[PDB]
Amino acid sequence: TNGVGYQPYRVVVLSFELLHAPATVCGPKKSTNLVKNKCVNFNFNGLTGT
Amino acid sequence: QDVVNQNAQALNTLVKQLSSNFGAISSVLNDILSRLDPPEAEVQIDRLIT
Repeated sequence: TNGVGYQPYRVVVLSFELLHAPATVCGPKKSTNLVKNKCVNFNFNGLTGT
Repeated sequence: QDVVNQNAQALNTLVKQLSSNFGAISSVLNDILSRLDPPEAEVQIDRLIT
């Protein structure tokens, strides 16, 4: 019966760490095969660049 | 030799000036562009650009 201000809110803090270390948790990409000796634009494990 | 090294120091410092955040949250442009939405990323981009 309590008011809105006193209801229980379930809370979850999702503390990532975005950093150098080898990533272990990330999104569902297709992860295609590479190409070599011809310059491409990669999303090479989140280090997107050409 | 002195003018050669003095010019080289100028160029080397110019290059090394990239690493600085200038108050942004990152230094490499693709990452600040790759983990922030446009309306939020634009201000960080502007600080780094200036």
